[PDB]
Amino acid sequence: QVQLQESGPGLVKPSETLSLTCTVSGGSISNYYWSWIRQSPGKGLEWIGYISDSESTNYNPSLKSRVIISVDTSKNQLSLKLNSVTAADSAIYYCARAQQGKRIYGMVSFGEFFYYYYMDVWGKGTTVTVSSASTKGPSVFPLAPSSGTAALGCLVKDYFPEPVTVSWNSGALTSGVHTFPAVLQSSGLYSLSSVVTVPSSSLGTQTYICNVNHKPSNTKVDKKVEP
Amino acid sequence: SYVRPLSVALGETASISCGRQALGSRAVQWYQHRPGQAPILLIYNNQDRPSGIPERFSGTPDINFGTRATLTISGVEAGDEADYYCHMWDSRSGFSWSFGGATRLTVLGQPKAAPSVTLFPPSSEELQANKATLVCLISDFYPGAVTVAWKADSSPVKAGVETTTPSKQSNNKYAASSYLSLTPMQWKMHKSYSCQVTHEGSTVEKTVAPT
Amino acid sequence: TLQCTNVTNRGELKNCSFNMTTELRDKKQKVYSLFYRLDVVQINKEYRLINCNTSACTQACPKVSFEPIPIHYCAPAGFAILKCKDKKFNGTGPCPSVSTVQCTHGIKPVVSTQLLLNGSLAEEEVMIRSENITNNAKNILVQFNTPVQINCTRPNNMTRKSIRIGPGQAFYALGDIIGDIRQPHCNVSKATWNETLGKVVKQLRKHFGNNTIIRFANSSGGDLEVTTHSFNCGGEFFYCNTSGLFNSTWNDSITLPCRIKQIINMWQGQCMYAPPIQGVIRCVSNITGLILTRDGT
Amino acid sequence: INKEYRLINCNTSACTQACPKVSFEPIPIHYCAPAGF
Ligand SMILES: *[C@@H]1O[C@H](CO)[C@@H](O[C@@H]2O[C@H](CO)[C@@H](O[C@@H]3O[C@H](CO[C@H]4O[C@H](CO[C@H]5O[C@H](CO)[C@@H](O)[C@H](O)[C@@H]5O[C@H]5O[C@H](CO)[C@@H](O)[C@H](O)[C@@H]5O)[C@@H](O)[C@H](O[C@H]5O[C@H](CO)[C@@H](O)[C@H](O)[C@@H]5O)[C@@H]4O)[C@@H](O)[C@H](O[C@H]4O[C@H](CO)[C@@H](O)[C@H](O)[C@@H]4O[C@H]4O[C@H](CO)[C@@H](O)[C@H](O)[C@@H]4O[C@H]4O[C@H](CO)[C@@H](O)[C@H](O)[C@@H]4O)[C@@H]3O)[C@H](O)[C@H]2NC(C)=O)[C@H](O)[C@H]1NC(C)=O
Ligand SMILES: *[C@@H]1O[C@H](CO)[C@@H](O[C@@H]2O[C@H](CO)[C@@H](O[C@@H]3O[C@H](CO[C@H]4O[C@H](CO)[C@@H](O)[C@H](O)[C@@H]4O)[C@@H](O)[C@H](O[C@H]4O[C@H](CO)[C@@H](O)[C@H](O)[C@@H]4O)[C@@H]3O)[C@H](O)[C@H]2NC(C)=O)[C@H](O)[C@H]1NC(C)=O
Ligand SMILES: *[C@@H]1O[C@H](CO)[C@@H](O[C@@H]2O[C@H](CO)[C@@H](O[C@@H]3O[C@H](CO)[C@@H](O)[C@H](O[C@H]4O[C@H](CO)[C@@H](O)[C@H](O)[C@@H]4O)[C@@H]3O)[C@H](O)[C@H]2NC(C)=O)[C@H](O)[C@H]1NC(C)=O
Ligand SMILES: *[C@@H]1O[C@H](CO)[C@@H](O[C@@H]2O[C@H](CO)[C@@H](O[C@@H]3O[C@H](CO[C@H]4O[C@H](CO)[C@@H](O)[C@H](O)[C@@H]4O)[C@@H](O)[C@H](O)[C@@H]3O)[C@H](O)[C@H]2NC(C)=O)[C@H](O)[C@H]1NC(C)=O
Ligand SMILES: *[C@@H]1O[C@H](CO)[C@@H](O[C@@H]2O[C@H](CO)[C@@H](O)[C@H](O)[C@H]2NC(C)=O)[C@H](O)[C@H]1NC(C)=O
Ligand SMILES: *[C@@H]1O[C@H](CO)[C@@H](O[C@@H]2O[C@H](CO)[C@@H](O)[C@H](O)[C@H]2NC(C)=O)[C@H](O)[C@H]1NC(C)=O
Ligand SMILES: *[C@@H]1O[C@H](CO)[C@@H](O[C@@H]2O[C@H](CO)[C@@H](O)[C@H](O)[C@H]2NC(C)=O)[C@H](O)[C@H]1NC(C)=O
Ligand SMILES: *[C@@H]1O[C@H](CO)[C@@H](O[C@@H]2O[C@H](CO)[C@@H](O)[C@H](O)[C@H]2NC(C)=O)[C@H](O)[C@H]1NC(C)=O
Ligand SMILES: *[C@@H]1O[C@H](CO)[C@@H](O[C@@H]2O[C@H](CO)[C@@H](O)[C@H](O)[C@H]2NC(C)=O)[C@H](O)[C@H]1NC(C)=O
Ligand SMILES: *[C@@H]1O[C@H](CO)[C@@H](O[C@@H]2O[C@H](CO)[C@@H](O)[C@H](O)[C@H]2NC(C)=O)[C@H](O)[C@H]1NC(C)=O
Ligand SMILES: *[C@@H]1O[C@H](CO)[C@@H](O)[C@H](O)[C@H]1NC(C)=O
Ligand SMILES: *[C@@H]1O[C@H](CO)[C@@H](O)[C@H](O)[C@H]1NC(C)=O
Ligand SMILES: *[C@@H]1O[C@H](CO)[C@@H](O)[C@H](O)[C@H]1NC(C)=O
Ligand SMILES: *[C@@H]1O[C@H](CO)[C@@H](O)[C@H](O)[C@H]1NC(C)=O
Repeated sequence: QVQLQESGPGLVKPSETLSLTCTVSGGSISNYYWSWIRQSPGKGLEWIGYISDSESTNYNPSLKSRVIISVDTSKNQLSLKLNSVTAADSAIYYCARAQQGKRIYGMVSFGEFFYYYYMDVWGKGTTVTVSSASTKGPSVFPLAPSSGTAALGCLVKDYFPEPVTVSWNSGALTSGVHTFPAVLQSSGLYSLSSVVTVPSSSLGTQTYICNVNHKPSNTKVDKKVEP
Repeated sequence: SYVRPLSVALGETASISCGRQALGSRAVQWYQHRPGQAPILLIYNNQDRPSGIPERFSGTPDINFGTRATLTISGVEAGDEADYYCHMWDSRSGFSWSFGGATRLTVLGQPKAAPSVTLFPPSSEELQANKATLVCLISDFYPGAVTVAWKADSSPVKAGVETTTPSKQSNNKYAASSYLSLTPMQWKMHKSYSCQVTHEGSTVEKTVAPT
Repeated sequence: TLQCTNVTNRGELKNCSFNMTTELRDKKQKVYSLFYRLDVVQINKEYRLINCNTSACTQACPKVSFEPIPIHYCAPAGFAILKCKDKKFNGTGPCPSVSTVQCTHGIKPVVSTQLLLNGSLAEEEVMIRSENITNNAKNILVQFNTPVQINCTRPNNMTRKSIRIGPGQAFYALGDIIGDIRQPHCNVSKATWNETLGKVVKQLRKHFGNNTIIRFANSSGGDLEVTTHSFNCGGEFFYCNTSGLFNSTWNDSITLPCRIKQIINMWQGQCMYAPPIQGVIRCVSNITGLILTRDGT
Repeated sequence: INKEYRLINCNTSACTQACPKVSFEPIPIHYCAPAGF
């Protein structure tokens, strides 16, 4: 079918162009409508704008004078450029396929209809944070167990901004894994802690490594865990 | 956008009324949005659902004018806790740029589960980096609300502790971290460090000593 | 002086608010009501009712009905009425089959225009009349033999609002539109109107020639009441553009876009404000006659 | 109204003051049948 995946800077400075993109899969870019939706903490879903299968522009009056929704049909890619960003522009930005519905109530000849739009398939969401603060890489620290069932994990100290992706053995160890939400310390840096429950009998003939990725810093670090 | 509270019991029928009733013939959309996640199109036409939405999600069609749009969730699960929006289009009002307000359904009567506290001592590398950290990990508790206390030997700490607000898990239980940041010398100058996690009516303790 | 805005939505009926006398002569009320644009005009937004520079208007009593009732005309004692039972009798001449009646049949006084509605059909074949048919300035009364169905409706669900403008004086205003805003119109079967227009052109050749072409066109212009099929449907006066009916040179549904007026003068003078009818209006009629006009191929 | 008063009829109908020359005195009236009755 059709899926989507967004990707953006993750961090943009105030008063700057917030570039973004969204590559769709298993579907043609030029025969559907495409909607951008953002969602800030404390605020509800906000409809940015949308582009048509005819590549026609139509933005929310809320933003209006700052958005521009492009689309390049060479790939299955369509972009979004918000500029003059402020602190209130921090949100998760979603990429969804809008489909046009024509609600007829009276006579089509007299124009007694109206057009509505519904998004049926969405992207996963790209977090974007705006602040003058610079980027920052994390620094993983091991968390060793101490003996039937035991648990171990990784401590991802001091990074900015959200988020980080934690894999275990590059993706093999996927059962019993539990990555915890981050903590914004008063220093201005998030800290995350991942942990896996593991049969303690395997803790000798089985190696464990956590894979931490933080995109705004171009960092990919690993660390072993052992008593 | 503000939020409207709602509370149905587990297994009952939810009746989510639309916060913006229509003036003419309508075309109402219903989106299920779990916070910090992708919204889910439940019902797009006044009554039509997409492929992959249970029969228990029903929306009122407008055959005769006057019937307000409502979302009906029969046999409510614990996973049905989310935000629900009413995207109201009608022939009289203009273009529905804004979604609905926000109806946050909180399902009552779920099984109470006690947390699973696990405290880790400071790592060897970070102690070698002149900074210590106690990480008290709490998970799989309901209702999602715990209070965390830290004890140095037998004295309360309070100073230098950050605590996560209970986020939700895929199993509909809750989880929360709790980082105590210690100087590497303060960590060695004490006998034991305890983590008290008082969930609902009871407290659980997990202690760690430098050995 | 009316303070008018459009209705949210193509800008037909207006939403006007005005200061108005109350039941107490020293208290005013700021009240609002809807007026179709054919009832108001501007000043230079500020509007005024259309009649205020010509004559006052009398609101129709909301208890009298505009329904045509079969009326029978009778001759007094010492007089008589003679019927003409000639089933192919054009207006003038010597009727060979005559019968005397004390009274005529049931005549429905249907006020109509261009299209004679609900009237009496003709037997045998569809006749045509007129006086001097060679004189083009003489209207040709054509009378159908079979009825063509016409369906009209005002789809907007309207509300009536009483406005106490004096001791016992209550002007029934137009509240608001419940539900969808739509367009009032009329329907005729294009098939039945085709075969009926085919019947009319048949007898038109008997007076103009078996070879000449018979063209149909819309009105030549002038007043609103003559340019459009104007009639009454459930208490409100329609004005239907008949251009889609007379557009021919010699499942279906032809639709006529109708407007609606509330300030009608009729014949002359003095005018009447028809009070708004509540609910959804639709009426079913037979168009049984016609009033044509040749130009003078 | 809520001192301010109003005449009782003003919300129902206007009133016509009786002419101060016509009398309300009942006069003996005789009803008669027409010719043939
Ligand atoms: C005088 O002359 C006049 C001129 O001739 C004449 O005017 C006519 O007036 C009437 C009424 O005044 C008008 O009737 C209305 O018609 C509307 C349009 O209906 C047509 O289109 C729909 C939708 O078509 C899309 O979907 C179908 C499948 O669903 C596809 O097959 C189509 O291809 C199309 O999809 C493409 O096109 C879309 C664009 O529209 C694209 O977006 C899309 O991507 C695709 O590319 C069809 O469903 C209709 O089919 C029906 O009719 C056929 C006959 O052809 C029958 O076989 C059968 O009965 C079909 O049902 C038709 O083709 C209607 O929307 C409208 O009815 C709705 O509105 C009223 C008021 O708003 C509601 O009360 C009513 O209940 C209807 O609401 C239903 O539908 C809406 C919208 O989907 C829902 O939101 C709502 O929940 C409700 O659903 C409920 O009922 C459904 C059944 O109706 C059911 O399926 C649901 O599950 C639920 O229970 C109304 O009927 C007519 O259009 C005028 N004519 C013209 C030319 O405009 C006048 O009447 C004359 N007489 C007078 C004045 O007296
Ligand atoms: C023709 O034009 C007339 C005006 O001349 C229109 O009449 C007005 O219509 C509007 C709606 O479009 C009315 O406004 C509504 O008033 C309601 C009454 O509440 C008042 O009173 C409470 C006290 O109980 C106050 O607290 C409150 O603030 C109001 O002053 C309100 O309930 C409505 O509130 C809605 O809007 C607000 C703001 O957007 C929302 O936050 C609310 O949730 C709610 O949705 C609204 O304000 C106005 O009162 C009408 N005036 C008169 C004199 O009747 C006709 O509608 C118009 N008709 C057509 C066909 O066009
Ligand atoms: C045009 O608009 C008007 C309103 O401006 C609208 O009139 C409304 O009609 C409905 C009926 O469909 C009325 O609702 C009823 O109200 C009475 C009390 O007033 C109740 O007792 C009724 O209870 C039951 O009755 C229904 C049957 O009619 C049952 O099916 C149902 O189960 C109810 O429980 C019912 O609520 C409404 O009061 C009026 N509104 C006004 C202001 O008069 C009219 O229907 C519209 N017409 C069109 C063609 O759209
Ligand atoms: C041409 O002749 C037609 C037939 O006489 C006219 O149609 C009539 O139109 C009037 C007004 O538009 C209708 O009166 C309305 O009646 C309905 C309710 O009626 C229904 O319920 C009664 C029960 O008592 C039932 O007997 C009826 O058959 C209906 O089922 C309401 O909306 C109003 O009260 C209003 O008075 C007539 O009903 C209608 N008659 C028919 C046979 O359809 C038409 O108006 C004429 N056209 C012209 C231009 O003169
Ligand atoms: C009602 O709507 C009509 C059409 O949308 C408006 O007509 C316009 O009137 C202005 C006068 O100020 C003209 O300059 C425009 O050219 C008109 N537009 C059209 C398309 O005709 C009308 O002004 C509206 N009335 C009100 C009170 O808002
Ligand atoms: C009353 O006012 C109306 C305004 O609508 C006058 O009618 C218009 O008159 C102008 C000339 O002044 C014409 O150009 C328009 O075509 C007329 N329109 C309509 C709809 O009639 C009317 O003449 C005025 N009557 C009197 C007696 O002053
Ligand atoms: C109706 O029919 C009568 C005859 O049946 C027509 O009367 C004739 O009219 C012409 C003028 O057009 C006269 O020259 C004849 O002398 C008339 N004949 C008789 C017997 O009177 C009459 O014209 C027809 N009406 C129309 C409108 O055509
Ligand atoms: C419109 O159509 C026909 C005109 O012939 C009328 O319906 C017929 O009326 C005659 C006379 O009473 C009856 O003998 C028929 O049985 C009727 N036919 C049907 C199908 O009902 C109808 O009354 C006319 N309406 C008018 C003139 O207002
Ligand atoms: C005008 O309206 C009448 C009534 O709505 C229509 O008559 C209906 O025709 C259908 C289809 O043949 C029948 O199933 C109904 O039983 C009829 N109703 C009645 C009351 O007889 C008529 O067809 C319409 N005509 C036009 C030109 O619109
Ligand atoms: C006119 O006003 C009078 C006020 O006296 C109304 O009469 C009263 O109405 C109230 C209800 O609103 C009753 O409780 C009183 O018992 C009535 N009193 C009398 C003396 O009638 C009257 O209903 C109003 N009439 C109209 C048409 O509004
Ligand atoms: C009614 O009169 C007052 C007098 O000050 C005026 O301000 C107001 O605009 C008038 N209302 C209307 C609808 O014209
Ligand atoms: C009919 O009118 C024409 C002129 O249009 C005239 O010549 C002719 O005499 C008229 N016929 C009758 C019978 O009056
Ligand atoms: C008559 O038709 C002509 C052209 O079809 C059009 O310009 C004119 O507005 C019409 N007039 C009426 C009264 O329908
Ligand atoms: C009648 O309709 C025709 C087209 O259907 C249009 O050109 C004409 O202007 C209309 N007449 C009036 C008076 O609006």
